[PDB]
Amino acid sequence: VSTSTFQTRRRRLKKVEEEENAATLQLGQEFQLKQINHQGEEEELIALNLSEARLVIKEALVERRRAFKRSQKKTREKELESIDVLLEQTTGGNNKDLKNTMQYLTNFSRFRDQETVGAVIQLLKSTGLHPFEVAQLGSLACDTADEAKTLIPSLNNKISDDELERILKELSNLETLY
Amino acid sequence: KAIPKDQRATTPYMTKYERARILGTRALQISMNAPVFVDLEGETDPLRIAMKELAEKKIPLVIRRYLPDGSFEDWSVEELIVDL
Amino acid sequence: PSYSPTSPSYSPTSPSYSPTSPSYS
Amino acid sequence: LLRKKNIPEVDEWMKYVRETSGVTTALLKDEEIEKLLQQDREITNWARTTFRNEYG
Amino acid sequence: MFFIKDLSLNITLHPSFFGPRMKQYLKTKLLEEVEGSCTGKFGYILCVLDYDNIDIQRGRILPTDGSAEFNVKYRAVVFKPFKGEVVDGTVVSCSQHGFEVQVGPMKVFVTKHLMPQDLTFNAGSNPPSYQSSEDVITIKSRIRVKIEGCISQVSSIHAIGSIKEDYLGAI
Amino acid sequence: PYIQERLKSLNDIETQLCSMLQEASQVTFIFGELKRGNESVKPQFENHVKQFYERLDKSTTQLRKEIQLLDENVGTRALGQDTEKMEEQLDLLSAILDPSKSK
Repeated sequence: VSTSTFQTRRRRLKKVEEEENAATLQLGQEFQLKQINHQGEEEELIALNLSEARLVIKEALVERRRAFKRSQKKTREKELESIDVLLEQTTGGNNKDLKNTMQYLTNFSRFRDQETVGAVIQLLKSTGLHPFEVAQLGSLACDTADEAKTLIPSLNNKISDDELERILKELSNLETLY
Repeated sequence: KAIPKDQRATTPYMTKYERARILGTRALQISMNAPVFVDLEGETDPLRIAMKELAEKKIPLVIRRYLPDGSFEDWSVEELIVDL
Repeated sequence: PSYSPTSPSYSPTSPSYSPTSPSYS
Repeated sequence: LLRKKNIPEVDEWMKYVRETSGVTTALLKDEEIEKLLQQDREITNWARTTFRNEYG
Repeated sequence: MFFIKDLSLNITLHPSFFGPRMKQYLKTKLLEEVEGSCTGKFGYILCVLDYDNIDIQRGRILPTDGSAEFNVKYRAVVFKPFKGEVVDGTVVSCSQHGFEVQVGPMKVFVTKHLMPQDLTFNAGSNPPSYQSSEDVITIKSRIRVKIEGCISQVSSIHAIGSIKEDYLGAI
Repeated sequence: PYIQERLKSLNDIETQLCSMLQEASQVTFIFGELKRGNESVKPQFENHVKQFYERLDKSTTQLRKEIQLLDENVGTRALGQDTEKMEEQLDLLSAILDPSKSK
């Protein structure tokens, strides 16, 4: 038995179209902008820049360790060892995917502190740009507004070159000095 | 859609079929080394174990009673009258 | 996103920052 | 309040400190000299560089 | 990229577990089944969020059998790669055919041909590297790749990617 | 045991560290006089100064060395029941001998 979603659509006999997934912002049916949470409320897609993601997972495993000990009653290279220890505590251990993920995240995160990831998240989610771009803008370090618009091609006409270049400056300024 | 307990209208008594199926199911589970919710007073046959569990209403099963429209009323074996 | 809300404390009862000497005409 | 710059009771141990130095009203020529002398102290501090080589 | 997705998994619990540590075993079995998992529909289901509030709901009875079935509604962090996505990663393997790049849970492979012409394979090195006029790409090097396409393969997703286009390659 | 020697070598390295402190403390007060322009003890300043460096370098080698030794010692290779069981007798027997004749 495998996992299901909040997307209920009834594909009766009519198999296909399964139209390709590209950054023409045409992601899956599953990674659509209009999502639905377990409380039925229509809620927007949640995309994470690897740092926003690093923090989320760390937070979740930290809180899990709490309940695991409760139910039992009756510097980056330094973060890697610290995280690899938390994984030994909460995770199934067979889950090697999370181990690599956490290592990659620790080594590639642009913003260390939660405070930092807070401003990143503000500055960006005010552009009206779709969660995918807003994440790739947070996770890909670009200098020219062309570097950005080339790598994130979906952006193309969505933002001024200057407006994007102004953002790229105040993004570089937020980067935690590793 | 699932009928609320306060609005249930099916028999408060267990049907012959329900009882036969509960006894069948428990006996099957008991036989597949499932945990037994009663003191086996020397018992070894899983049906006689099932009978005993139902006799003391220590069977943790629920009957989902479907109505012709598709809706249903859930009834606990603990709550169903066994006049059979 | 530094923390969440911003910590009030606003104060006019503090030590003091103003002196006084040109009172005389 | 919100537009005011001052110093607190603070300015006072700032005086305790200022008066703790060896100076105050003797002017420019003698003062420039003290600067060269403090610089000589920093140069004698380089001596720390020499001794650090020894720690080796 | 890297999403937070609301998901639900049906678990069929045997009667012997109808004790007080039921929710505890359900939340556990959920994590065993879902965490680590890699699907095509959702990608890599990495970490289940908010353990303390996993909604177990009421478990129905599968009539002839004893067991109860619950639809454990949860929320988790997923990684679903796409074609056109530009990703940063570390080289892992390197051969006369190209080089694999580790991007979080998954490996993205770069063909000798999906790189510029100047970058050429050097077998005569420990470990084997790719050499440009200016650059050197080997086992530890960090690279920015453009995903050309993905293949949903069992318990993983693998992809092909280029470093030929502008603003790509070594970092 | 003869390790009590190695134990005392480290407890002395401990006193060496409390000297790193004691010495550099003078370095503190003496550089106090020095930037005060009074070049009075500038040679003495240099002395206790290379001395704080010296004490901690000796401590640094000495405890670093001690750690090397412990690793070397590590590389090198109920007790209640045993002696007690027998020895029972030895004391009571010897004492029963003592009350029977003496002096």
